[PDB]
Amino acid sequence: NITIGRGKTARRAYGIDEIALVPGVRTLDPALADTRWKVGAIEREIPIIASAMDGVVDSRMAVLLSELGALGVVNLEGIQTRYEDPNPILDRIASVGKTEFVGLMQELYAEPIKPELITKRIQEIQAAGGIAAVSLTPVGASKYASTVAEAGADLLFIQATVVSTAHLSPESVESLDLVKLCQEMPMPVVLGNCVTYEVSLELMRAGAAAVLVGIGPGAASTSRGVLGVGVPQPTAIADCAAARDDYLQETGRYVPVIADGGIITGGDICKCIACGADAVMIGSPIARAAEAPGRGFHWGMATPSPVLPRGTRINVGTTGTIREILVGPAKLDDGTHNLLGAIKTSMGTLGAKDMKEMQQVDVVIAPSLLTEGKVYQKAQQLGMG
Amino acid sequence: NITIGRGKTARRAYGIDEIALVPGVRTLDPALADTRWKVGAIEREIPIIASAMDGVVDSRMAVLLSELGALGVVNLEGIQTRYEDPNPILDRIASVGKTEFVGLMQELYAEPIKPELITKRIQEIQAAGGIAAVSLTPVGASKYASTVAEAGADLLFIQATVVSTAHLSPESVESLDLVKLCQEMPMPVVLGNCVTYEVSLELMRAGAAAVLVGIGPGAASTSRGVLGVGVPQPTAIADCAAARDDYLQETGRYVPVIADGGIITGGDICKCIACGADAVMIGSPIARAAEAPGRGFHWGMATPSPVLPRGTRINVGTTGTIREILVGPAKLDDGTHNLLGAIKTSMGTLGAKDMKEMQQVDVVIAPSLLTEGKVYQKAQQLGMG
Amino acid sequence: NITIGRGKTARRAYGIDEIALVPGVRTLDPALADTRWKVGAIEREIPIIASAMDGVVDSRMAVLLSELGALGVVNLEGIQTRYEDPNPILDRIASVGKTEFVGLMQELYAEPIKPELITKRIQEIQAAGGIAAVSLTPVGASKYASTVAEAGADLLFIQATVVSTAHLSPESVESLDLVKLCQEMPMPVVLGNCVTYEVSLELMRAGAAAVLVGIGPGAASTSRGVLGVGVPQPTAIADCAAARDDYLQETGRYVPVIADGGIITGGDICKCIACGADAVMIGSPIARAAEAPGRGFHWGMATPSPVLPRGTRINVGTTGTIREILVGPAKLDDGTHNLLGAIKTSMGTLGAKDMKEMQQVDVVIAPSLLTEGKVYQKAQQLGMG
Amino acid sequence: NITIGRGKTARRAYGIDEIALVPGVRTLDPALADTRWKVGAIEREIPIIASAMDGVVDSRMAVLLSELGALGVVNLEGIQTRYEDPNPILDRIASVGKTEFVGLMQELYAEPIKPELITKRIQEIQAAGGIAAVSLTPVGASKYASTVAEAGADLLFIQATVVSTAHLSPESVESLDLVKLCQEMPMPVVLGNCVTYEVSLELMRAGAAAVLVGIGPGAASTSRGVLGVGVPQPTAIADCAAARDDYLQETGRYVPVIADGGIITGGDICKCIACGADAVMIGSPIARAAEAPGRGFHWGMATPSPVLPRGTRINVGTTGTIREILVGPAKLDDGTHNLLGAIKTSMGTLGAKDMKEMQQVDVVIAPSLLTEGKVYQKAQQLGMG
Ligand SMILES: NC(=O)c1ccc[n+]([C@@H]2O[C@H](COP(=O)([O-])OP(=O)(O)OC[C@H]3O[C@@H](n4cnc5c(N)ncnc54)[C@H](O)[C@@H]3O)[C@@H](O)[C@H]2O)c1
Ligand SMILES: NC(=O)c1ccc[n+]([C@@H]2O[C@H](COP(=O)([O-])OP(=O)(O)OC[C@H]3O[C@@H](n4cnc5c(N)ncnc54)[C@H](O)[C@@H]3O)[C@@H](O)[C@H]2O)c1
Ligand SMILES: NC(=O)c1ccc[n+]([C@@H]2O[C@H](COP(=O)([O-])OP(=O)(O)OC[C@H]3O[C@@H](n4cnc5c(N)ncnc54)[C@H](O)[C@@H]3O)[C@@H](O)[C@H]2O)c1
Ligand SMILES: NC(=O)c1ccc[n+]([C@@H]2O[C@H](COP(=O)([O-])OP(=O)(O)OC[C@H]3O[C@@H](n4cnc5c(N)ncnc54)[C@H](O)[C@@H]3O)[C@@H](O)[C@H]2O)c1
Ligand SMILES: O=c1[nH]c(=O)c2[nH+]cn([C@@H]3O[C@H](COP(=O)(O)O)[C@@H](O)[C@H]3O)c2[nH]1
Ligand SMILES: O=c1[nH]c(=O)c2[nH+]cn([C@@H]3O[C@H](COP(=O)(O)O)[C@@H](O)[C@H]3O)c2[nH]1
Ligand SMILES: O=c1[nH]c(=O)c2[nH+]cn([C@@H]3O[C@H](COP(=O)(O)O)[C@@H](O)[C@H]3O)c2[nH]1
Ligand SMILES: O=c1[nH]c(=O)c2[nH+]cn([C@@H]3O[C@H](COP(=O)(O)O)[C@@H](O)[C@H]3O)c2[nH]1
Repeated sequence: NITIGRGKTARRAYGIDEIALVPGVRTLDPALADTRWKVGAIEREIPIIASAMDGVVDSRMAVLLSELGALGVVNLEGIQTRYEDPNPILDRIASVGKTEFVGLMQELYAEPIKPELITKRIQEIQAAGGIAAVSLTPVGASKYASTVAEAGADLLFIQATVVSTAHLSPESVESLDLVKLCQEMPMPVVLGNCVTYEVSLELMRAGAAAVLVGIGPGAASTSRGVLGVGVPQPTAIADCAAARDDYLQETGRYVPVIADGGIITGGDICKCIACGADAVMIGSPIARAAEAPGRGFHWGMATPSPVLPRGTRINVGTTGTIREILVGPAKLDDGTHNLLGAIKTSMGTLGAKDMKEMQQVDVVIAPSLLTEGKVYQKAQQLGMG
Repeated sequence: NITIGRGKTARRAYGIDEIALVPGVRTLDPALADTRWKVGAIEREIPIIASAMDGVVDSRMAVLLSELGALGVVNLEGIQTRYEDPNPILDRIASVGKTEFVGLMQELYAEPIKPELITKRIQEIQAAGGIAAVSLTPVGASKYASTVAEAGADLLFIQATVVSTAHLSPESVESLDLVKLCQEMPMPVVLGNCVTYEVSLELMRAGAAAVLVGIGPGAASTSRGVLGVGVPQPTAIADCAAARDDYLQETGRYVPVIADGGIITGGDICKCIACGADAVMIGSPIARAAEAPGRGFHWGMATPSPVLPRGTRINVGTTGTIREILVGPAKLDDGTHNLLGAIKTSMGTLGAKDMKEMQQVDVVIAPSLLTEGKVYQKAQQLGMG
Repeated sequence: NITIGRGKTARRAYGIDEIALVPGVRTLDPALADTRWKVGAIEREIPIIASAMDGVVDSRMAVLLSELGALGVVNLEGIQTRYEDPNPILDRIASVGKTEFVGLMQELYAEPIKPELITKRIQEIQAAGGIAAVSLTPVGASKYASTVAEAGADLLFIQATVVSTAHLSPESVESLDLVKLCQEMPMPVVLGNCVTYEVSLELMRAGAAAVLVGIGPGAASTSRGVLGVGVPQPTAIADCAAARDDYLQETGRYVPVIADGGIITGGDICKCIACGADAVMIGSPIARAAEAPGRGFHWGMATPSPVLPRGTRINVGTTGTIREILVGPAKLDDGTHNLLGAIKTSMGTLGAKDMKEMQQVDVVIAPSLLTEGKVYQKAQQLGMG
Repeated sequence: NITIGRGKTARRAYGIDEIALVPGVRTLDPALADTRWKVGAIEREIPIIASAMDGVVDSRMAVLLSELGALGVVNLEGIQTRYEDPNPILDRIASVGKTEFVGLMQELYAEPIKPELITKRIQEIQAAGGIAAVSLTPVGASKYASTVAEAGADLLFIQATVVSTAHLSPESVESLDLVKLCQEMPMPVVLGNCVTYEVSLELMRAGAAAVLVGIGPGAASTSRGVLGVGVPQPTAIADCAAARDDYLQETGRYVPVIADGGIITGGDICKCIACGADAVMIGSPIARAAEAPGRGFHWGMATPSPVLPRGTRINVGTTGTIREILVGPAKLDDGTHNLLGAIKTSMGTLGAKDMKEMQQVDVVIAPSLLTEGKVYQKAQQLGMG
C-alpha cells in the first residue's frame, strides 16, 4: 500500500526497536509464567538457542546450555570441525587488530573440514549429557548430512542466509533437496533462514521441524550493507508465524518459528515472542559468557568468506557466567543478564501465562520507547545507553 | 489499524519528544493561569508530585515541597524505613563507581524494613507541617498498610510497575485486594502504574483517589530495555484521561490522572498536561535540588533488585535549591528551573486559563520540535542540547 | 486526523529538515530569478530581514543591510536603547563563560531603556541612508510607540513569542490594542509571532503590514524546551500563507508572510519560501558577519529574563563580511554565504521566475534529504556536516 | 496526498537508507546472475559507471574500468582539459587543509580549457583500448560538442545539476538545443540529471541514450544544503523508470535509467536497481582505489564555483585496487569491495536472474534495516558502522 514512486510499491516493515508491549487486564507472578517450547520431541524450559557461531558455541557451551534448559548449536563448517584443538585458533582470532581479522579468518577457515571431527563433536556433547544440535549450510548438508545421521545428532539445523526448496545451481554444485533431507534424516531438521510467509510455508511443507527467521539483524552481521536484503524482525516474525498457523490448520503439525539474531536484552526477546516467535536464537548475549569460546569477541560466520565477507568481528566483552546470563541472579542493570527472569517478569507484567499468550499481547508502534526520558543514560553510557 | 505483519496488528503511540502545543485564539498573562489540582480533599497550587525515590525524597524534602504548594512521596520500602540514619547509606550510594552501584544497592537494600520507621517518617513530616504522602508496592501494602493507617498518613500511594485488580499469585504470597484497601484506608489511596484505558478505569472503579500513568519513561528506568513493556507517555496519558472522563460520567467522581516520569523540563510537563494529565510526578528534576538526598545522583527503586535490576543510577548534578527549581527565579536557560513559571507561561501563551483548558489545547505531531534550528545548541551542549 | 489516544487528536506538522523541493518542467538562469518582496511602500531586492537581536543588528548593520537591498531590525528593548555605548556591554556578553552568560545578561539588561536612545537610533540609521526598522514587544509599544512615531521610523515591528488581538492582562498592565496601533501609527506595522491560520488572519484584519511566523525554531531559542509550544516552520508558514491568500480575497490587501528563524543555509530559506513565505527573518547567519555586534556570539532576546530565560547564547563564529554572506562571492561550501545567489540558483533550478512561483513549487516529504550519502561529511565535519 | 498545511500539499519520498529488499520464492547461485546493461550499441558486464569527477576518473582509470567491463567518464570541464599534466594540481588539491580547498579550487579551476586536451584525452583512452566516455555541462556542449564529435568519443554525457529541454537564458548565453544535439552527435548522448517522470520523459523524447537520475545524494555534494532541491533516490529512480517504460511503449526505444550518486556499498547499488535502475553511476567508492587520481580525496565538481560552491572535498582513503573494488576478492567486511560480487550475491538471494528481474523485486520501507542489532558496530566503527 505504499508508493515509492510511479510503478513501484512497498509495504512498511517494523524493526525490534520500533515496537513495545502493552499490558492486558490481569498480571501474574513471574514464577507462574510458562516459558517452554518444543522442537521434535525435545521440550525446553528456556526458549533460547545459542547461535551456530564460533565465538558462541563449542562443545562445552553446548552441554552447559543443555543442562540449563536451553540449547546450543555447533557450526559444522566452522573451526570446531577444521581443527582438533580450536583453542589456539580462537585465541588468534580474538588477539589480532580490527584491520587484520578479515584476512586472518579468510586464511584460518580455509583449513579443510575433518568429517571425523563432525562425529567427535556430536558424540562428546552427547556423552557429556547434552543435546547435540549441529548446523550445516545446504551445500555442507549435501556432503555431510549422512555423517551427522550416522553420528546420531539430536537436531540438525540447515542454515544459511537463505535456504530454498527452489534453488538454481550450476550442475557442478549439488543443490540440496530439502524434502528428501527431512524425510531421510533420523532426527528433526530445522530450516532457515527466511523472512516471508511464502518461504516459511514452503519450508514447513518440506518437513521442517522449526523455521529460523531473520536476514541480517545480527550484531556481527554485515549482509544488509553488502546486499541490501532483509526484512526487520517484528514484521518477518509475524509473517512467518502466520505461515505456521496456516500450516497447522492445513496439516495438524505445529512448526515453531524461531526469531534469529539482533537480540541484546530481555526486552528484545520479549518483543520477538510478542510478534509470534516460539523461541529465539541469540549469539552476542551468550558470547558475553565467561565460558564463551570467543574470548570476549563475537564474529559472523560469513566474515571468513574468501570473496565477499558478510560478517564482522565485534568486542562484546565478558559480563558473567552463562548461568548468570540465562537464569541470574543479574549483576547488571541493562537486561542482558537473567534473560529467563526477564522473559518471565515481562510475561507476568502483561498477564501472559504461557508463550502462546505472550504471542497474543497487544503491541504499539513506539519508536520513542528506547529514547523517552533516556538522555542521561545515553550521555553517561549507563543502563539502556 | 497498523499491520506489523500477517495476523499481527498494532496502533501507533507517541512519545513526549514527538508532540508540540499549538496556540489558540487568545493569550493571557501567566499570573492569570490557574495551575491547581486536587487529590482527595487536598488542594495544591503546584501540580507536581516528587517521585517516591531515595535520591529525590526524604522527610525534609517532603516538608519543603509541601510548603511550596507541591507534594513529595516517601518510599516506605526504601532506605528511609530500613535505616534510622539514611545519610551514610545515601553517601555510599552516591560515592561508588558506575560498575559498583548495582551490587552495592542489592546489599544495602536487603536491610529489613523497621515498621517503627514507617510511623516515624509519617509523624515527623506531619509534625513539621508537611503533607505526609507515602508509597508501598502491593505486597508491601499487604504487610504495612495497617501501620500507615495507624500512623495517620495524609495520602497512600500503592505504586509499582503495574498494580492490578486481577493479580495472580502463588498462595504463599498475599495478593492485595485493592477494592478492600481503598474502602478500609482512612485516607485517599493513589494507585498505579498503568498505561491503558481498561486498567485505569478498573483502578478508578476500585476506589482510587488518583491514577499514576507511566511504564518505563523514567530517567533512571531500565524496564523498557529489560522487559520490552511500555506505552509512550502522550498516548498512555490520553487513554487514561479518557477512562477518567468516562468514570466521571458513570459515577460523578473525578479521579485525577498523574503523568509519572520522563519529564526533564517545563515543556515536558506542559506536553503531559495537554494530553490529559491533571498533575505530574517527577523525580530527576527534583534530584537536582541542593536539598535532594541523592547528593547529585538519582537511581531507580528497582536498581536494588537482587535478581533482576530494572533501574540504574545516573548523575543529575545539583543546579539550584528546590525553591529555584519549582518557583524560580530561574538561573538556567533550559527550562529545568522555575517549573511553575514555565507551566504558567506556557498556559498563558496558549490561552489556557486553568489546567482543564490546558488539557484541551491543540497538539501537533512534531518530531522536529526539539531539533529544528538546534544544531549549535546540540554541538555546544547549551540550551536544549 | 491523528489519534494520540482516546479523546485526543492531533495533526502532523513538518519541520524545515523534513522537506525538499522538486524541479518543474523548465529551468532558468539564476540572473533571471526575481527575488523581490515589498512591505508597505518599501520594495526590497533581497527577501531577508535581520532579526531584532543584539548579536545581529546595531545601527551600522541596519544601514549596511539596507544598502545591500535587505533590512535589519533594531530591538528597542535591548542594549541599544539602554546604553549610550553598547560596545563594552557586547564585549562583556561575548567574553564570559557558558555558565555565566545567563546571570550576566539578567543584570545587564536590567539597565533602563532611555527613550532618547530610541529617537537616536532611528535618526542615525536614517541620517546614514538606511531604512529604520525597529521592534517592541506589545507592552513596550504601549510605552514607546508614540516615541517611535515622533522619531519617524520607516517600519515598526511589534514582536514577541505571541502577539494577540485577544490578550488578557491584570488591570495594572496596559494591553495593547493592535487595531488602534495599526490605524494610528504613521508607518507600516509588522505583527508577530504566530504559527496558525486563525491568528495570522486576525493580525491581518487588525491592520498588519506583514506577519512574522515562528515560535521556537531559532538557533538561540529555548522556548520549545521551556514551554512545549511551537509548530514546525513549513506547516506554520503554509497555514499563515493560506490566511494571507484568504485575506487578499476578502479585502484586496496583500499582507506578506515572513518566515522567522531556524534558517542556517540558502536551502533553509528556499524551503521556507516554497511553503508560502514572501520573505525570511534570520539572525544566526548574519551574526556570523565581520560587522555583527555579537563578536561571533548570538543570543536569544529572552535569555536575559530575570525569572524564566527562554533563549541561550551560542558561538556562531565569524565567516565573512555581511556582503559575502548576502551576495557573495561565497568562500564556503555549506550554503551559508551568498544567500541571495543561493535563492536565485535554487529558483533557477526549479524554474521559478519570481517569489510567487517559488511559493508554488512542488514539495516532497523527504527526511533523508540531509542524510542520504552524507556519512563522510558528518564524520569529517565538512560541507553539510 | 500529504498536507504540509492549508493550501500546501506534498508526497512522501524515500531515501536509499529507508528501504530493503525482500526474497522471492526461488534462489540462485550468484554465478548465474546476469548483471549486464547496454547504452547505445555498448554492452557492459558491470552495470557501474564511474562519475565524471576529478578525484575519480583520469585517462588511466577510464581504461582500467573499461577493461574490467565497466565505464568511466572524464569531465571535460575539469582539470584534465585545463592542464597538460594534472598530477601536480591533483597533488595540491589533496594536500591543502580543510579550510583551504575551496579557495584553492576556485583558483585552480579558473585555468582555461584547452580544446586540444579534449581531443587528446579521448584519443589516448581509445588508443589504449578503452571506451571513451566524456562529460560536458549544457553550456560546455554549446562550445565543445563539435570538438568531441571530431575526436570520435564513444559516449557523450551532457550532465549538470539539471539539464532541460526548456531552459531560459539571457541572450548572451547560448542555451543548448538537446533535440538538435542528440540528432547531430555521431555517438549516443546520455542526458542528466533529473529526478521526475516529466523531465526524464522529455529527455528520452529529445533523443537521450540514457538518463542520469539524482540531485544531491552525492558523498561530496552540498547542493541539497545550498538550494533545498532534491528527491531521495528510490523515489526519483522509480518515477524515472516509469517514464522509461512509458517511452518504450510509445516508441519501442529503451532508454536506460542510471541512478547517480550517494552509493557507498553493494547494498546501496542493489537498492537502486530494485527501484528501477538499469545501472548506477558512482564516484566515492572508486575514489578509494589505489589508481584513483584523487590521492584518497574526493571532491564535488561544483566545489570550485567562484560564486557559490555546491560540493565539498572529503577524505575517502585508499582501500584496494580498482579490480578489488569492482570484482574482488574483497578484503573488507563492509560491502565496499567486490561490488559486482555483491550485486550477483544479492540477485542470487532474491532469485533475480537478470537486471530486469532485480528491478521487480519486492521492497519494504524499513528505516531499521541499517540500525537493528548494530549498536556494537556503530560504537566500535566496524562493519556497517
Ligand atoms: N541469517 C543471516 O543473515 C546470515 C547471513 C550470513 C551468514 N549467516 C551465517 O553464516 C553461515 C553461513 O551462511 P551463508 O549464507 O554465508 O552461507 P553460504 O554462502 O555458504 O550458503 C548460502 C547459499 O546456499 C544457497 N542455497 C539455498 N538453498 C540451497 C539449496 N537447497 N541447495 C544448495 N544451495 C542452497 C544460496 O545461494 C545461499 O546464498 C551460517 O552459520 C549462517 O547462519 C547468516
Ligand atoms: N513505573 C515504572 O516503570 C517502574 C518500574 C520499575 C520500578 N518502579 C518503581 O520502583 C519501585 C518498585 O516497583 P517494582 O514494580 O519494581 O516493584 P515489585 O517488583 O516489588 O512489585 C510489582 C509487582 O507487584 C505485583 N502486583 C501487581 N498487583 C498486585 C497485587 N494486587 N497484589 C500483589 N502483587 C501485585 C506485579 O507482579 C508487579 O510486577 C516503586 O517505587 C516503583 O514506582 C517503577
Ligand atoms: N519567536 C519566538 O519564539 C520568541 C521567543 C522568545 C523570545 N523572542 C524574542 O525575544 C524578544 C522578547 O520576546 P518575548 O516573547 O520573550 O517577550 P515578553 O515576554 O516580554 O512579551 C510577550 C508577552 O506579551 C504578551 N502579549 C501578547 N499580546 C499582547 C498584547 N496585545 N498586549 C500586551 N501583551 C501581549 C504575551 O503574554 C506574551 O507572552 C523579542 O525580540 C522576540 O522576537 C522570540
Ligand atoms: N547531480 C548533482 O546534484 C550535481 C550538483 C552539482 C554539480 N554536479 C556536478 O558538477 C558538475 C557541474 O554541474 P553544475 O550543475 O554545477 O554545472 P553548471 O552550474 O555549470 O550548469 C548547470 C546549469 O546549466 C543550465 N542548464 C540546464 N539546461 C540547460 C540548457 N539546455 N542550456 C543551457 N543551460 C542549461 C542550468 O541553469 C543549470 O543550473 C557536473 O560534473 C555535474 O555532474 C552535480
Ligand atoms: O549477516 C550475517 N553475517 C554473518 O556473518 C553471520 N553469522 C551469523 N549470522 C546470524 O546472526 C545471528 C546471531 O545474531 P547476534 O549476533 O545478533 O546474536 C546468527 O544466529 C545468524 O542468523 C550472520 N549474519
Ligand atoms: O523502570 C523503572 N525502574 C526503576 O527502578 C524506577 N524507579 C522509579 N521509577 C519510575 O520513574 C519515575 C521517575 O521518573 P524520572 O526519573 O524521569 O523523574 C518514578 O516516579 C517511577 O514511576 C522507575 N522506573
Ligand atoms: O525562543 C526564542 N527565544 C529567544 O530568546 C529569542 N530571541 C529571538 N528569537 C527568535 O529567533 C529568531 C532568530 O532565529 P535564528 O537565531 O535561528 O536566526 C528571531 O527573529 C526571533 O523570532 C528567540 N526565540
Ligand atoms: O551536489 C553536487 N555537487 C557537486 O559538486 C557534485 N559533483 C558531482 N556530483 C554528483 O555526485 C555524483 C557522485 O556521487 P558520490 O560522490 O556519492 O559517488 C556524481 O556522479 C554527480 O551526479 C555533485 N553533486
